[PDB]
Formats: sequence, structure tokens, C-alpha cells
Amino acid sequence: NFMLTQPHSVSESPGKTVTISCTRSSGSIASNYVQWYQQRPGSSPTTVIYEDNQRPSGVPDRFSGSIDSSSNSASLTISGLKTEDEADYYCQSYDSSNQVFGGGTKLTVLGQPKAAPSVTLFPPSSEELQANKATLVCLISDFYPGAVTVAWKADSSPVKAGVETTTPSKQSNNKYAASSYLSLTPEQWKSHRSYSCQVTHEGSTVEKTVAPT
Amino acid sequence: ITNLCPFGEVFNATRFASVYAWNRKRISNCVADYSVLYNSASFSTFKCYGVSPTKLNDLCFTNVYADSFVIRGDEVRQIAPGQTGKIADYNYKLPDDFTGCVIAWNSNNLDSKVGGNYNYLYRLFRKSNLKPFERDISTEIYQAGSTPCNGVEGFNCYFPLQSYGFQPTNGVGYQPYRVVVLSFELLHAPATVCGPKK
Amino acid sequence: EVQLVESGGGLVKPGGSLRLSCAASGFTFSNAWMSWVRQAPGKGLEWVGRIKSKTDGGTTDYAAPVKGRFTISRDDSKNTLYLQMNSLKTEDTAVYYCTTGSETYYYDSSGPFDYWGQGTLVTVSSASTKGPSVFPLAPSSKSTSGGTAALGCLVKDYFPEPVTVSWNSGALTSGVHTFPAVLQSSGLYSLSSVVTVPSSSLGTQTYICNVNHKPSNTKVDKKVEPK
Amino acid sequence: QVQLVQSGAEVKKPGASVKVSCKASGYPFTSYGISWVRQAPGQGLEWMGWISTYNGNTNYAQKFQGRVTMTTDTSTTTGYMELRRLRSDDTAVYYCARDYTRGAWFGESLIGGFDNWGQGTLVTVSSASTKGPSVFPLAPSSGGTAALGCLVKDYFPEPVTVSWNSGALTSGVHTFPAVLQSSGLYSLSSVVTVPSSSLGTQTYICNVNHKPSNTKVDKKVEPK
Amino acid sequence: VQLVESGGGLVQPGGSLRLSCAASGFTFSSYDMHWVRQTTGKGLEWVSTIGTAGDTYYPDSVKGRFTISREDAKNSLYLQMNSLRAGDTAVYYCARGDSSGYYYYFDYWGQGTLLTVSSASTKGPSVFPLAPSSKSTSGGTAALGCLVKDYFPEPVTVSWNSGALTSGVHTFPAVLQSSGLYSLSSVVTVPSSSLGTQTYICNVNHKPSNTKVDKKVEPKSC
Amino acid sequence: EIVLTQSPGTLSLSPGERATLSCRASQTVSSTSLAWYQQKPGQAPRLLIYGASSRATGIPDRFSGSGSGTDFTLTISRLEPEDFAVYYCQQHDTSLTFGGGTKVEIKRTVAAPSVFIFPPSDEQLKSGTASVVCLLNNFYPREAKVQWKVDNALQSGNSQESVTEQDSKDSTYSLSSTLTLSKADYEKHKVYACEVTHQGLSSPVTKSFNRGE
Amino acid sequence: DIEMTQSPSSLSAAVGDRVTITCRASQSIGSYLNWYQQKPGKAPKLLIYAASSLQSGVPSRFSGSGSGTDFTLTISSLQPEDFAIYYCQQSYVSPTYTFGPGTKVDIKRTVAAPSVFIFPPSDEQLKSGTASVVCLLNNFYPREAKVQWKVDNALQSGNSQESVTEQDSKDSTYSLSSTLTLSKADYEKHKVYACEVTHQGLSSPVTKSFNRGEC
Ligand SMILES: *[C@@H]1O[C@H](CO)[C@@H](O)[C@H](O)[C@H]1NC(C)=O
Repeated sequence: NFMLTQPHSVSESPGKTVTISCTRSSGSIASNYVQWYQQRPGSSPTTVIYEDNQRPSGVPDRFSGSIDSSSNSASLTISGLKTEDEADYYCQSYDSSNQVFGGGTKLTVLGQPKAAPSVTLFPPSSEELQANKATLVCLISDFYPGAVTVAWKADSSPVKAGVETTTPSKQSNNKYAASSYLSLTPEQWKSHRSYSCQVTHEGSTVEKTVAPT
Repeated sequence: ITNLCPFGEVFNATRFASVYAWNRKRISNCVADYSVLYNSASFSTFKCYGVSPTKLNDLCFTNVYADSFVIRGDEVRQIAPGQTGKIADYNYKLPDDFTGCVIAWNSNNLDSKVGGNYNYLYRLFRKSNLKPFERDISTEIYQAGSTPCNGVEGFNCYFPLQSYGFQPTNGVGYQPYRVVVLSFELLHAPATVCGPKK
Repeated sequence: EVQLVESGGGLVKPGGSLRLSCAASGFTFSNAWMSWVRQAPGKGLEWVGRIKSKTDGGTTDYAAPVKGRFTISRDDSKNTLYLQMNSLKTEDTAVYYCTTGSETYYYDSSGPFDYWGQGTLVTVSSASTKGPSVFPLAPSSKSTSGGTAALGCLVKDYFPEPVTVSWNSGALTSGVHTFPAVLQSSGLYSLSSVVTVPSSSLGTQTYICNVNHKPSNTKVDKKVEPK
Repeated sequence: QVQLVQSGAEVKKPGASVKVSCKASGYPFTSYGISWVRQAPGQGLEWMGWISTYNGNTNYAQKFQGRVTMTTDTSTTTGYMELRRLRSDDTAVYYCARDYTRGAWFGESLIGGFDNWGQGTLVTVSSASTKGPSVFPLAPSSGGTAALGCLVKDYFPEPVTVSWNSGALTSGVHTFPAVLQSSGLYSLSSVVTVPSSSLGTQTYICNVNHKPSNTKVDKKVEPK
Repeated sequence: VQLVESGGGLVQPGGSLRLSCAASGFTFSSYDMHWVRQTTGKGLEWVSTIGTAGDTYYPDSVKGRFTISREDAKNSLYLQMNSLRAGDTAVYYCARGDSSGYYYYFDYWGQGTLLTVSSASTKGPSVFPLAPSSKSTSGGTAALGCLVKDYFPEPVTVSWNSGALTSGVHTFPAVLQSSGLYSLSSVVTVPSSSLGTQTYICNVNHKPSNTKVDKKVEPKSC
Repeated sequence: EIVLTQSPGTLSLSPGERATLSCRASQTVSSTSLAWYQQKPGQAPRLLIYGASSRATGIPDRFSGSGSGTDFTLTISRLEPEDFAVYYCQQHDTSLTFGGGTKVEIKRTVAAPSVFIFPPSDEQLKSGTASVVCLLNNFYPREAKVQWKVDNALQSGNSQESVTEQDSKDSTYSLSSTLTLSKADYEKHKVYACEVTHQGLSSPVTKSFNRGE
Repeated sequence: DIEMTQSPSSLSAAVGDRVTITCRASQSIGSYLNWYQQKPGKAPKLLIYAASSLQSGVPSRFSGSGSGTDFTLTISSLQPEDFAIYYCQQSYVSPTYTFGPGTKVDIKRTVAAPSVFIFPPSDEQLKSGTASVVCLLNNFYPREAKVQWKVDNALQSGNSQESVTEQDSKDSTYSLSSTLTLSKADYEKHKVYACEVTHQGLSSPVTKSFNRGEC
């Protein structure tokens, strides 16, 4: 019946405080109870607020809900920010005949140690060249923050065709990983003396190079 | 002559009022038995204000008012002197000097229903709190913002009443409770309502 | 203690049909309202529909994009929830969770969503299943035969997700990393697994990656030798 | 302890009136309503209405509007139901009952019912005049067990009473409920199963009495 | 008007007991009656009321665990007590209820009876004379007393010469000893010239063991 | 009004069996506003149940009310021999209405009617009226088909039937079918018969006479 | 459900002082406020009902006032017998009648030196193998006294326990018992038994002593 409007993302340093809003599009926010949920990547959600400002047993008091009738909005205030708060947050409420979620708010903790990428590069395999293909495989790991650029070379020329490259993903050790794949023909791999994978991170650059051997 | 006070016709009533439109039954010129009110197995709440419950048999009153309505178990704690919250503030206010008793029981078996009992209402908004025993039954669209509502709903313009979601599966606090409030009056007039003369 | 487990979900074509099931445990399933909630890739939570308790009248409510297309039902005898899904679309591509809350906090056949399962993936695409090619990423024949080397497997041109990879039939776990897949312009996925190993072992130890693509039943053991 | 006691039976012609009483006892009169119900012979309960013992307020079923008038005296603690403009479809057993379906003070719906009832008052409405039964033998004829009887015809009002052999014969006896004939007069039969071996040696006699007319007819029943 | 409590003593955790209160010098059946308790440090708690109309009242600390009753034909009040916890250890008073119109109050209280909820056994005291001597004497006055030792639980009670001596009497609060048993002393200052002419006896009473000891304290001549 | 259908109208159960009587409303009745009544043979009715479920004072615990909305049920956990009676439901949700009623009767074994026939007495014929009686003596169940035939012509309109209550000894019924004619219409014909069909009979038992033999 | 508070918690005043005690209800209770007096080992006595109405046979020096949230008990001139804990009680909300935590009134006496006495064990206790040596500080003020047991002039520790009275209702002094306890064998291993008292009413620590067998 109604919809719930959230800010797409919010971002703040450890030990500070953030607020996430949840604006009801139609009818009073206070008509029915508003809940909030926490979801970490590769996990199901969990209740963090119920009934506007109640907490389920085991949730830290750091997390607190509220309602403003003026801006027709629920809110979730999160205080003393911790590395574990790095999660996606949702509000939900209901009508007698439908349950309604908010669009989501991505939380990130602006203050964790910088880490340069561990980079590895593999050449096309004999089996893949016998299958009349070639893939240069560049693997990028253990970096923070989770933002990198990757730029291939054929001896010195910047390669742009045949490149397929991942948006980075968070590893088990809070750092990030990414994959980059330069597709070639078996002859392109051998017309050049060498191919390199260059990775740029916080302005610094890390390189591996390989040749037909 | 010595007609009994009709407390049965408020406790034993089939259907109760919505709390925004609370019912008031006036009682006069009768002999009261309070024995029906003692040792009550069904009453989740029996509390008295300005009188001892024992002493109801010892006393006489000019009028007695039996007010009656349904609310949640959670909200019965608002039906008292010096209370605030949506029910105390916008539906049924008792004064701070109240002489009377407040009585309540769970009624999930009378007032919940398959497909829900959305028929019991509460006032969600008012421009001020209620005065004690003020009864507001206005259905005027509550203006919450700077923009006039011109009598219709929309952005910051909401219906002033909300239905209770009395589904049978409601948790104990969230179930309907029947509430009866016995206001005891004493005035200049001969005290028409007395306990048992024996 | 409370546990929810979804079943069904996979690759299906537009206009097609599926049925999801969810087994429930550790609470009064009879007393519970139950709802399905779905999550589209890289996006938020959408409520699909609700079924109230038998005690409430057992009726079902539905969101706008799925009404007259999906149907929720329950077998209380098997403490099981269902979602029938017909006339499927690209937009129905999501992880589907079964959900409810604690009996303590119920109002209007609703409350907090305290309880979620694992979630089953539904992929609605005109594309058919494609099994991967598995190629050995041989250790770079330099270093020195006293240090560390790295070797791997390329799992290439497959659809849909997921791929699973292990080393030496599960006997090699330390120093193993398996990277997120790239979704290629071709609509196919390519993924890499890598492990760090003693150089001095490369002439005497057998290194094998084991690959498992359940959407095709493609299972491939690939030996990773030196050059 | 609680009791309701109603007026005795009344016979009436059409157009006339009847005033059934309901003397209440053993409860606080002015705390409960009085509901009134009637039952036509051999069928169900027709509700007539309700009255407050406290404030005289009434409710009547549509069928009785402008014919019924209920009243309560609080001094003798007695309810009454007066019914005027009588006719054949007013022939019924009328009951009063102590009411907890509606409040006597505030006239609102209650969790309860018609809890204590009166013994009932039979009222019969007919053009017919008091007549004793024409008694006719139902003769047996010619293996081991036979049956014989008396037709007890064209009497008004109810009832007749019939023994066999001055009460000495009771086993195997059946008396049937009376049928009202189109003539406005009642008719029934009394019958008895008897040993055939002793048909021509035992005396059989039906002992008809019609208390409303003081008619007595001991009709002998033999073969022909 | 008087009220007198009885049935106080030692009870085991999870256990049960019935307190009793006798009323005198008023028409008992005309008045509301109450039980109120005092823990050593947690203040005063109302625990039950019984009115004149068979009407009974309890707080949720007590609901279903205790049960109040009156025998008007015996001018007497009771509290049945079940599922007794360490935290029910208190002095239990009975009190009369009365009211100046609307304004309700507890106009008369009894002396209280002590209930101890602990997993121990009761023991009667030993009573030893603290005999008066020159070492007990100053300015025409002498101190004498009774040491009441090694009992459990409280209360011990002491009076002198059947209660006929109360001036100059000091009875000390009980010391819990390292043995888990209690001890106290009762002492009295008397004229030193009264010794050997007057007799002095400490009348000791311990309800939790039914021990009563009338210990004569003989004077020393030195 | 709200109309109350009871079913079945007659309910044949054994002594000691559990009686279960249906009352069903044309609308959803307030669960606070339904009542049930017992009417024993030759007595005024007594309240059994109020508020759909609460038994009245002095009603034995074998009686119980149940159900809600449209569908309500009176359980008698055991039929004691005193409970072979008529039962009514009632509502005061909307105006006040009684149910059609349900008789409970002793579930007997089948019993064949001892069929007898009786001509009009000459004392009756002198008056200008003639009554012919057919007696179905000591039978069960109640349902029998009594065809009056006169010179092979089937009779209708000119007959009335009367039936006993269930006999206190053998728990069986008995029935008097009665044909009535003028003296002239009785004398117009020769052969008089009642054909009885009933469950206890392997074929219809006809009893007959010739007028004047 | 109307928690009740009192101020001050504890008070010390002279004989003659106007002592004023306050009570606050967590809700308005109109005039439904009662006041009680309790003394050590006694039944609470009702002093005041309806915030101000004095109970029958209460000294007219007791008075009470206030309405709504805030209430007073005033003793117009404190007397030695007024040593007590004073409690307020709401009578507005029933049956759950709530009491305030109380206010103790100690008497600020003038100094009194302890009349100090020592007792040997009884011959009965010594036959039961035990020796409780008792020391009595009778009618002293203030309550702060240091007692010291000595045996053959050797300082004693851990083998003595003490009990002090509450304040006296007439002279407003205190008394203190100190009790050394020994085995018959430890009692018989020594000659001299002494109790030394240090108190601000004594120009120097006062010893009382006996020789084991003197009397
Ligand atoms: C209402 O009536 C019932 C009987 O139907 C009776 O038991 C009860 O005492 C009454 N209750 C009150 C509070 O009057």
C-alpha cells in the first residue's frame, strides 16, 4: 500500500555515530510498528530493532530506533561504530494486507588499515593453446580499500580488447579480491615479447609480467 | 424498591465500545453488591484510586459511572491517574485526583476473530491531550504539516483514528482486553448508591 | 534451535514455472504467520507474499509484481511452507527466503522478521546451462627448488553460478584461494582457484583441482603439472 | 429457590383476548428482564418479545406488533403477556422466562439466555363449543395375538382420557395423539393387543372420560 | 486493641509454613486485616489484605505462593506460605486496617514474628551467668547479666524477674559466630547494696527450639 | 433476521453414545450471543449453554457448547436415558431467533409392524359417517408407507395419520392411519385394504376386508 | 505503581531541635499520605493520616503537611524518646499500598565516658570446656569506641566479637559488649585478663582486668 524510502548508502569512522532514515510514502509512519534489520554479505538478515525502538536480546544498545511524525520517517541511530557494523540495513513495516521493506542502506566503516594488493599472473596453458584459445589470468588479493584499476600491456602498448575484469569483493580477512582476464588468440600471445598486468591502488602501482616459455 | 445496581449489564455486555468513543453507564438510586467484584479469577487488573476495595461495601455515592471500552493488554497501564501515552492522551484520560476503580480482563475469545477484528478503533492523533473524561469522536483529517488538508488525506494529512489489528495469533500484550472503570461520585445530593445495609 | 531451510530453485526460462519449499523447525509453525521475501542480485529485500496462521483464517496476501502469478501454501503436517511460481520473468531472478518472527511479538499476523533460512537462488533466463572448461594454471618454471611456488585452475565459459572447487579431493586447504567469477559479455562466467605449495614438492607430489558445477552435473578432476 | 409460576390454561373464541401471568420469585426481580415465547402443538419455539422489570421498556417480534402488550408489577413481582385479536394460529403453549439476553436498566445485549422458565400456559382458540366424544368400537375378527380398540371422535376441547378394563389392562395398550378434524373437533383412537386364545372369553371395555364436558362412556368391545 | 504474631521460626528453601496472629480489645470481624513484612535492609513490603466480605488481595511477589485467612470465631488471622525462597527471610507483622472516610491507614500493628529461610537446623541456647563483682561495681551501682550463646536462628528474647525489671537493662543485638551459631548478652545495672538481698533471674525464651531457661544470677562477694 | 438451521431434525443414537447436534446461522453470529436449550417430553425447556460454550447452573458436565461464526455444536458426551428429548439453539446477535429444533431418539434395532385393519361400526354408519382404521403396532424405524385401497382405487386427501412417541419398554413406535368417508361412499364400494410397506417387511403386508362379511 | 522517596536518609539533631523530614511520591497522591514511627525491636505506630490528621494519643509536637507529590513530617521540638526510623506511606493506589524507605533520626547528645566493667567466664561454661570473657562499656557517647583485649599483657586478635546497642530512648547514650572467647585450655595457659577502652570521653585508655581465680 505504502512504500519505505531509505538513503542508498551511509559511511562514517569508528567510534562515531550515524543515523539511517526510513520515510513512509503514504499514510502516517506511526500507523503501524516499524522494524529494522542488519544483513552482512553472504548472510541472511537479522532483527536489530522491532516496534519502533525495542531491541531483541543480544543486540547492543549502540543500535537505537525512533519515529518522527513530522518527516513521516522512522530512524535507526547506530553509535560507537565497530568493524562488524559494516553491513546492509533495511527498515520494514506493514498494512493489515501487506508487509513493506525499505530499499536498503549500505553502511561502511571509513577507517581501516591501508593494504596494497598481493598480485599474481598466469600465462595461457598448453591445453588452452591446443584448444586454439588464450587467457592471461591476473589475480588481485588482500587490498584495502576495495577500489583498484587494472591496465594490461603487450610489451608497452596498453591492451583494452579481450579484457574481462571483476568489481572487487570482500575476503574473509576484511580485505578485497579481484580477477582480471585478458582474452587473446594463440598467435597474439606469441607476436609480442611479453605481456604484463599492472594494478593501481591508492596511487601506487604493482606489476607482474609473463612471456611464452 | 432497593433495586440492585446493574453492574452485570456492563461486565456481562455482549459488545464493548471503541476507546475513542468510550461508553458511559450512569448508576443511581440502587443498592450495590461489590461481592461480585472480590476474589475475581478473570480480572488481570483490579486497582482502586482514593478508596480501599473492601470499603466499597461500607460506603455511599451520589452517582457511579461505569465507563467501558477495549484496548491492548500493553495499554491497560495507561488507564490510571498521572498516565501518558496514546490512550491516556487521545482516547480516555483519568484525572490525578480520581476516586474510583479500574478493572480489566483478556478478551481474545470475545474480541478477536478469523480474518481479524479490525472493528475496534483508537485515536492516533489530536491537536491537544484530552481533559479528564473528555470524549473526542471527531473524524477530522489530522493536519501534521504547514499545508491545509481541506478535509482529505495525503502527504502529512492522515485519518485521526486507527484500527486495532486483533488477529487471534496476537501475543498476550497485543490481544484485546475489555476494560471497565467505576468512577465514584460524592456531592451535596443524598448519596443514592449505597453498599448492602446488612 | 529455530531453523528454516529452503529447497528448489535453479535455471528456468521466461514463461516457465517452479515450486519452492521451506522446512520449518524449533517453533509453533501452526501458530506462525509465514512470508516469502526475495533479494535480486546486488539489490534490496522485496516481500513476495504472506500466509496467515490456520488460527487467523489461513488467508494469503501478495505484492504487486507476483499477484495472480505466484501462490503460497503450507503443509502443517510436514511443518512446511511452499511458493508455487508461474509465468516467470527476468525480474523474478532472486535469492528466495522463507521468513517469520517470535510468537512473543505477533500483531495483525505480522511482527519482526526474526527468522530467515539460507535462501534458494532462482535464475530466470532464456539461456541454457553451459558446463565449464577446466585448464591447469601450471606453476611458473623459475623461482628456486627450495622456495614457494603458486599453481591453480581456470574454470571458464560456464552458466549459471555456482562453481565449487577443492584441491587433492579436500586434502589440500592451507594456502588455497578461490576468486569471485567474472560475468563475461558472452553471458558466461569464468572463475579461478590458486594454491601456494613448496617448489621442492613439484617433482614428487600430485596436485589436482576438483571442480563441481551442479547446474550441469559437470564434475572434473584436473592435474596441475609443472611446465 | 428461583421460580416462575404462570396462570392456568384458557380457552377462547376468535377476536377475543387472553392475559397470561408470570409470578416471579426467589431472585431480585428488577435485575432481570422477562422474555416471552410460545410453542404451537408438535413444533418449535416462536419468540414473542421482552420487557424490563425495572423501567417497563418492551421489545416485540414483528408478528405481534399491535396485538401483544407486556407489563410488569414490581409489588407482587409479576409479569403479564396480554394478547388481543386472537385466532387459530394463537393456539399454543405460552412460556415466560427470566431474561439475560437484554439488560433491564440499559436495554443492551448480554452474555446469557432465557435461564429460568415458567411451567407454560396452554391457550386454545376455536369457534368450536364444548362437546363430549362419540365413542365407536374397533371390533376384532378371525392368529395367536389380536388387537381391538375404540375410536373417540368429534370432541372439543382437549383432552379425553381412556383406560382399559377400569385400569386392570395396561400392557400392550396404545392411545394415539388427537388429530383436529376440519370440523374444528378433535378425534383419537385407543387400542390394545390381546391373546387370541382368550378373545371370545375375556371382557374388553375402553373407559372414555371427557373432563371438559363431564361425559363418561365405558364402551364394550367384542367381535361381531 | 492489641495484635500478637506467632508461628515464626526456621524453614528450608522451597518449603512451607503458616503464620498466626491473635487480636484483642476490639470487635475483630468489624475490621480489615493485613500482613506486612520488613527485611533487615530492603524496607517495608505489603504482602496481603483480607477484608470483611471474604475479600483477599496480594502483590505479584506473593500471588499463589502465600494465602491469607481469618477465623473471626477465634479473633485470629493467618498467612499460609508455600515455595519459600531465601529472599522471603523477614519479620512478618499483622496489622489492623481502618479508614477516616476515604483515607485508609494501618492504625495498629503487632510486634512481628521472624521467618528464616535457610538449609540449616535449629539449636537452643546455652545460658551462662555474668555474676556481679567489685570488677562489675561503680558508684553504689553494679552490672550483672546473662550470656546467651550458640543458638540458631534468631530470635532469642530475654527479660528480668518475669519482666518486673526493665530500668537499666541493656540487651545486645546478636553476633553471628564463625561456628554459624548466634550469641548475645543481656545486662542490667542494679544498686550494689541490693546484691544478696534481692534475687535476679534472666527469663530466656527461644521459640525456634521451644527453649525456656530462667537462669538465676548469684552475686560474687569479691 | 439471522436464521438458525438445525441438522438433522431427528437424530437416532444409542443410550451411552455421544450426541453431536448442529446449529448453523445464515450470517456470522457473535460468539457471545448463541444459546442452547433442552425440552424433555411434556416439559417446558431449560437453558443448557450460553455464550456458545458456558453451561448454565445445574446442567450436568456431559453437556457442552462449541463452534463460532456460522457453525455451532452441542455435544452430549453420553446420552443418559433422560436425554431423549428435543434440543434448540438460539441467537440474540440480531433481534432474537430460535433454531428449527432437533429430536434425539433411541437408536433401536428394526421391528416389523403388526398390521391390523378395522371397519366402521354400525353405530357410526347410522350417523351417516364411516371411518376405517389401519393400525401399525410396535415397529421401528418410524418411516412406513400406508396405502389405502378401495376396490383397487388408491385413496388420498380423505385420510389422516397419528403416531405414538417411542414406547418406554421396547423403544418402538406405533401408527394409526384413518380413512374417513360418507355412509353413501362407504356403501358405494366392496373391498377395503391398507397396504403397509416398512423396512421390517420382506414384502408389503396388506390387510383387507369385504364390506358386510 | 507509585514508588515513595524520603529526605534526608539519616539525620542527627539535639533535644529541643525542630526536626523536619520530607517525603515525595512518584505520582500525585492528593492527601492520601500516612506517616509512621518505628523504634528498635518495636511495631510501627501510625502518627499521621490524610497528610496532616494526627493519630489518637500522639504527642502534639508531631505534625504533617503537603499535597500532590511533596509531603512533610515536622517534630516541633525533638525529645530523647523520638529516636526512631520514620516512614511515609501512600494510601491513594490500592490494594498495592507502598511505603517510603524511611528516615532515621539519631540524637546529637553531649559526650559521655563509658562506665567500663569486665566479667570472667562462668564455672558452668568452663565445665563445658569453653571460656567467654565479657567486657561492658555502659551508657557512653558518641558510639565510636576502640576496645582492646590483652591476656598476660599480650595483645589479642580475631578471638573477640563485639555488639553495640541502638541509642537509648531516655539518656540517648549507647552501650557496647566486647567478648573474648577461648578454649578452657587457652584460658588456663594464662594468669591476667584485661579489656582496654579508648574513647574520646576518656583522657587516657582505661583498662579493667582480673586475675584468673580472683573472684
Ligand atoms: C455475570 O453473570 C454470571 C452468570 O451468567 C455471574 O456468574 C457473574 O457473577 C456476573 N458477573 C458480574 C461481574 O456481575
